[PDB]
Amino acid sequence: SGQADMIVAPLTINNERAQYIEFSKPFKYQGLTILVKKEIPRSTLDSFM
Amino acid sequence: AFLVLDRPEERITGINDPRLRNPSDKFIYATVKQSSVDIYFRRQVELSTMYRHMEKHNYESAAEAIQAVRDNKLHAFIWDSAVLEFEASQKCDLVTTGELFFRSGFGIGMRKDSPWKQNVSLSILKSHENGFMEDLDKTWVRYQECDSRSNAPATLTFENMAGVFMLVAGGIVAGIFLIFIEIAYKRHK
Amino acid sequence: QPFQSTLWLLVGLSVHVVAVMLYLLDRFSPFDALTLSSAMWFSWGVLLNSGIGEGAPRSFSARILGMVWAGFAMIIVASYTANLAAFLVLDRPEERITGINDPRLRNPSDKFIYATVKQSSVDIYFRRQVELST
Amino acid sequence: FLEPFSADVWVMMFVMLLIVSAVAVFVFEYFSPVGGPSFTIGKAIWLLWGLVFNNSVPVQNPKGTTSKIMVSVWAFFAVIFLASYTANLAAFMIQEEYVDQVSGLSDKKFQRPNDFSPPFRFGTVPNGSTERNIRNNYAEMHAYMGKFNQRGVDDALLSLKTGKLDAFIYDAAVLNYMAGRDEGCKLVTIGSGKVFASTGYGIAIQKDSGWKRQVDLAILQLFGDGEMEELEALWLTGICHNEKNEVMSSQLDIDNMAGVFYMLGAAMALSLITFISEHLFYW
Amino acid sequence: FTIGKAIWLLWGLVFNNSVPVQNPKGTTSKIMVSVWAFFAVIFLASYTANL
Amino acid sequence: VYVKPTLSDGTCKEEFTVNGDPVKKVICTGPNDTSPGSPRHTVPQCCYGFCIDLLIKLARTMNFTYEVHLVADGKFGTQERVNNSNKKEWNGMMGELL
Ligand SMILES: CCCCCCCC/C=C/CCCCCCCC(=O)O[C@@H](COC(=O)CCCCCCCCCCCCCCC)COP(=O)([O-])OCC[N+](C)(C)C
Ligand SMILES: CCCCCCCC/C=C/CCCCCCCC(=O)O[C@@H](COC(=O)CCCCCCCCCCCCCCC)COP(=O)([O-])OCC[N+](C)(C)C
Ligand SMILES: CCCCCCCC/C=C/CCCCCCCC(=O)O[C@@H](COC(=O)CCCCCCCCCCCCCCC)COP(=O)([O-])OCC[N+](C)(C)C
Ligand SMILES: CCCCCCCC/C=C/CCCCCCCC(=O)O[C@@H](COC(=O)CCCCCCCCCCCCCCC)COP(=O)([O-])OCC[N+](C)(C)C
Ligand SMILES: CCCCCCCC/C=C/CCCCCCCC(=O)O[C@@H](COC(=O)CCCCCCCCCCCCCCC)COP(=O)([O-])OCC[N+](C)(C)C
Ligand SMILES: CC(C)[C@@H](O)CC[C@@H](C)[C@H]1CC[C@H]2[C@@H]3CC=C4C[C@@H](O)CC[C@]4(C)[C@H]3CC[C@]12C
Repeated sequence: SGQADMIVAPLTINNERAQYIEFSKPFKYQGLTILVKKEIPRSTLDSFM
Repeated sequence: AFLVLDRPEERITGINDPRLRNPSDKFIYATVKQSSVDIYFRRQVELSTMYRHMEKHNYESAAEAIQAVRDNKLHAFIWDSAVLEFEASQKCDLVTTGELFFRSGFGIGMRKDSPWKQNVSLSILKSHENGFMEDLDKTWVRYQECDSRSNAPATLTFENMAGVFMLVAGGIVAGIFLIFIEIAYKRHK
Repeated sequence: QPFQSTLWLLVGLSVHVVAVMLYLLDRFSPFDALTLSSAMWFSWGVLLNSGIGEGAPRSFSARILGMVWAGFAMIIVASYTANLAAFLVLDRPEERITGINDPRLRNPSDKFIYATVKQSSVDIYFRRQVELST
Repeated sequence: FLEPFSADVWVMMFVMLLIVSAVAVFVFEYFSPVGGPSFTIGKAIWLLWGLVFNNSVPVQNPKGTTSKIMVSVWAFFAVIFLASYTANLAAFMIQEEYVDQVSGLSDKKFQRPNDFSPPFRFGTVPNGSTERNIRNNYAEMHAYMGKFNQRGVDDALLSLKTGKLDAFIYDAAVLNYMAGRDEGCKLVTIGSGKVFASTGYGIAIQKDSGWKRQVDLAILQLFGDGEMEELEALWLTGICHNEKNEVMSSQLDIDNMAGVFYMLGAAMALSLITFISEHLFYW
Repeated sequence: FTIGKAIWLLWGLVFNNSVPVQNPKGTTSKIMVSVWAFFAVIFLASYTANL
Repeated sequence: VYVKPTLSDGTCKEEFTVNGDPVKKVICTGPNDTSPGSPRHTVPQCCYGFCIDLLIKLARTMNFTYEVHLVADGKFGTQERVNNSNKKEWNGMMGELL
């Protein structure tokens, strides 16, 4: 819409977006992951018995 | 055997994991609204059941959704590895699980009529070969903060071995109540 | 196996270094004193966990080195046991082959030879499939 | 060896529990009618503390009945402590992870190979993009790899196995495939996939042609449809990409056990500090 | 130092030396006990590790 | 289905299972101990196993009598190429049943 002459952001290269705008060569190669929670180790040993 | 086999719960394995491919209300996963992840799941007919379970929980930002996982209000967050792997490196209560899917890089968008498109790409390829973009990786992405996440063993701590400390303490007190028996026994005998 | 040849030597050569100082610190203390042979029996007996050698160090200094060497020998044996268990637990075989998906079988190599019975259902299962033409 | 037993436990075991036991044993004996030289606090310590270390040392047990019971209680602690030291030590070494040898192209082994051990032997297949990058950026490195130039990936992998080389610099995609397909999983890529000068594989369409946009759009459709995720498993995966392949056995060397020699090497130092100090008390 | 003392001594060494024993007095008779006490260290380490 | 040569008298060698019940055997008439690549010769043999013990049950329950003979070809069954005639023919058991 003319509000910006460029997009400098983590904007992934897509098929739909490529039809309307021209992406540069990627400056960062990556993919999609899943983020989940973590636990600190405890050894879960109740006692010496 | 206990210490070696004392392993915690295994996490998700990826999109192919049956836990989220056929979801349940007790396990909620979502992404950022109006992003590339949305049009990835939208255009994929096979990943249709995943979309609706994500639609109602879809967040408005990546910072909000990451905080939800820290707040236990979200159990999974599908997002760019280059960003999630930064949060996992910094925050020691989050871990990225699964294999990369939809390997599409980050690009500098411009309009199709732009005169800079040729020079922008060349100025990015040059920065890749010159090692400039590895500097920007070092100062911004490569921190690693705390220790790496793996199946590493847990050092035995006080909470584990506290019964054997009080047993020795209890044996000191019992001896105090047993020295009197020894002294009295000699007098009796 | 748990150690290597050099670590066997250094542990063995460390007995005779500790034995000598146990003798020298005890002999030249300012305040029964450990003879040279009795110091050797101490260093070896502590390492081998035999009862041979009834003479502990006398001087205050020779009881520090005489007692670290008892803790050093504890860790040497505890490491041998632990590195034996790691070897025995982790002594994996050459693994095996999964179903018809692994690259070891999905694309052939000259050394590898896999085959079925001629003119059977297996023959007209692989022949019928178009992905399993290689 | 220090990995089990968080440092609070060691201090509680042998600074607090050992002293309080020794002073109690030495006081349990003091009041015993029965209680050979006299039992002292330097004999309770030498006894209570050789018990922890598998009793191998000579000792001097007490003579009182309640003094022997406390020593027996401690000798039960010494059984539990030593059993749980070895068990966690074995656990700490059964589930260990592989530590690499080279940080990357910025390592001193590459930039300055001569002023090191017997010189590093790294080389690359010439007439390619990898040789071009090394020619421009690492100009001093490039002249060093001229004597170790190979003829192909297949030949270069052979020299790594025999020992003629110890580092092959090449494309990530080819090297990752070779590592996965390798027999024995004895060829690895440093960084667990670290890539320098990150570029991709393209289709070199003719300059200023109308097909570039359509090919770009067609490729990006494969990513969205997941077609490119299927080709990686069909064509590029290997058998060495499985997990649990980074946990193996290891002979203990001097380097792994140099920590247990420094404490012994510091005992010799500390003993000589006390040995000199005692002479400074006789004056 | 009879043959019933050597047997009691060599058995106890195999079993972590916890038992009272009666060591010999000859110099060459203590090298053998030390050689055996090295075997007893290897056996017990090998028993526990495989266990 | 096991195939063992018959005894000298022409009948089947007598044997029993671990439980004590006798192994049920039938007389096959397949090719000799040598492969069918040898000159054609069908000698009687002894057959027993899962399928024969199941066949005897079928024969008893549905009241039919049977004569067993091993495949002359030695194959299981597939559709192959005739000698340059653009036709497909079965072989083995499938080509014997049809
Ligand atoms: C698995 C979980 C538990 C672990 C078990 C621990 C195992 C370690 C325990 C070891 C203790 C046992 C050692 C030997 C026992 C005595 C034997 C003996 O000789 O008898 C003696 C009598 O002695 C008595 O009558 C005292 C009996 C009470 C012992 C209480 C021990 C408390 C331990 C628990 C405290 C912790 C409390 C914990 C609280 C949380 C006689 O001997 P004597 O000397 O000939 O007597 C005459 C003297 N005279 C001849 C010189 C004249
Ligand atoms: C846990 C309880 C603790 C107990 C600890 C007690 C330990 C005290 C014992 C210390 C002695 C140390 C002996 C080890 C020497 C091995 C040499 C060798 O050839 O090694 C090879 C392996 O090949 C072998 O395995 C060879 C086997 C040799 C048998 C040695 C038994 C000694 C018996 C009598 C012992 C009498 C001892 C003294 C008694 C008065 C390889 O060697 P390398 O180093 O890899 O080669 C490097 C290459 N280079 C050379 C070209 C550079
Ligand atoms: C600080 C740095 C130190 C570095 C280490 C220095 C080396 C350490 C070595 C030191 C030994 C040097 C011996 C010199 C004196 C011998 C003569 C003597 O008087 O014998 C006496 C003592 O003799 C011993 O104690 C001999 C010990 C040697 C046996 C070692 C076994 C392993 C060999 C491993 C081979 C080499 C392995 C590697 C070694 C490097 C014996 O006789 P006696 O006791 O008089 O008998 C009568 C008793 N009476 C007096 C009560 C009546
Ligand atoms: C994994 C761990 C490995 C081993 C760890 C280290 C092992 C070191 C352990 C050694 C313990 C055995 C030696 C004791 C000798 C004492 C003799 C003495 O004169 O006693 C005196 C008492 O005073 C003492 O008992 C002082 C003991 C100081 C121990 C050293 C502290 C730091 C240890 C760590 C530094 C090492 C740093 C480097 C290594 C880390 C007096 O003697 P007495 O007979 O009582 O006479 C008085 C009579 N009365 C009581 C009636 C008044
Ligand atoms: C891994 C699991 C645990 C295994 C543990 C097994 C432990 C078993 C081991 C036990 C050994 C402990 C000592 C035994 C007794 C010796 C005392 C004795 O009489 O000595 C005498 C000598 O004696 C002899 O001459 C013969 C000694 C034979 C010992 C019998 C062992 C039977 C093993 C059966 C195994 C059964 C196993 C059953 C298992 C359910 C001393 O006689 P003297 O008059 O003073 O002097 C005479 C002089 N002269 C001899 C020089 C001429
Ligand atoms: C009072 C005297 C009679 C002695 O008992 C006195 C023995 C005592 C000085 C020793 C004994 C063991 C030592 C610890 C061993 C390991 C570690 C782990 C390391 O990461 C930090 C240091 C720490 C906790 C040691 C501290 C000293 C320690 C408790």
